[PDB]
Amino acid sequence: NLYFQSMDPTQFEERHLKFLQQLGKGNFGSVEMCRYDPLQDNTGEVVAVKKLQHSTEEHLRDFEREIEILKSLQHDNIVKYKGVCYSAGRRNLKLIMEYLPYGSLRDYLQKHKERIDHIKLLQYTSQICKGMEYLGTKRYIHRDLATRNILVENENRVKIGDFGLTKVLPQDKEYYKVKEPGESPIFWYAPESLTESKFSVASDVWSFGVVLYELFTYIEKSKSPPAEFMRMIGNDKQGQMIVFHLIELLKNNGRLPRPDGCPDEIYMIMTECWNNNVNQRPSFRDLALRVDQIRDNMAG
Ligand SMILES: C1=C/COCc2cc(ccc2OCCN2CCCC2)Nc2nccc(n2)-c2cccc(c2)COC/1
Repeated sequence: NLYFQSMDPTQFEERHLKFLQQLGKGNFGSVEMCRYDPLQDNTGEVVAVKKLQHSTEEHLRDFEREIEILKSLQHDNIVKYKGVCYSAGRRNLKLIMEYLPYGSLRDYLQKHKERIDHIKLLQYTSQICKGMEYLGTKRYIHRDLATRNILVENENRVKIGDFGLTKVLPQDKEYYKVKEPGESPIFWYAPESLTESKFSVASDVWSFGVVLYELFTYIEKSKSPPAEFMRMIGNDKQGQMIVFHLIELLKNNGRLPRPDGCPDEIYMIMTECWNNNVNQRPSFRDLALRVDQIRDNMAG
């Protein structure tokens, strides 16, 4: 009550945060490119700024928790927290991050196939696994691992980018049971997430298997996880019927296909991630090591 939580409201002052570009709007809210130019000389660092789309009390509270999560993370493969801007005369909240120029990995794979080969895909895979190892040391569950939430700094570096659904494990449990679900990315969910709302490191590993599938489909039209699962369940189905059939499909070993051109050994990693037995899924540490050994065993 007495001494309010530490925060630096002078680090990013709204009057010096200059708009450069709207980058995207979505479930995550809205993200812009800005320049922070305190010496009003048309210079300063370029930053990414996350804002809410609908500024309800619940969303602001969720946003505060998301900011605290990101601030607590420092890793080469996690987007870098810089600070907060308390704009509207310190009656609003905006998240300030480093700016990563190539956007989401989902878009990058579609827009920049000219500079992507299997070596790069394996490098991105490795980096995502290492980011996720680090999250696990904090007992954070990402819950939304998907190429749309991974950001691209350059041809050699990706970072896990959005933490809007991330949960902190209870002290005594290895899973978080989400008891207020919003919009759910069901085609990335593990079966126990679909059927019991249970999220864990192992359910992030399931989602990572889907990420790995995404990478090797090169975000080809008709090959996205939603498109493939809908083709398998029946494109005609609507509403809850989709979820019912997805669960039944996954519970009896229905899986996304091997992407065209995907090596069998990479598909084997996917299918090991997609184990209905939670305890039998590999760890992110297992996965980083295996992928880097595959990379390292190539000639050169
Ligand atoms: C990305 C979603 C769409 O790409 C936006 C996008 C994003 C970036 C660069 C280009 C770009 O779209 C360049 C192409 N845009 C498409 C429409 C106009 C520009 N860079 C960036 N850098 C740091 C943090 C975030 N985004 C960030 C942090 C939290 C949440 C998000 C981003 C939103 O989810 C991840």
